[PDB]
Amino acid sequence: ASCRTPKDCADPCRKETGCPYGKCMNRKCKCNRC
Repeated sequence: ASCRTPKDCADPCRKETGCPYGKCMNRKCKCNRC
């Protein structure tokens, strides 16, 4: 998972949790796994 923007992890997060949420760190990717 590599993002460019916060909502860019929405694609991986949609794989991770299934929800198109999340945030992108300076050079990291985060999802809102809830």
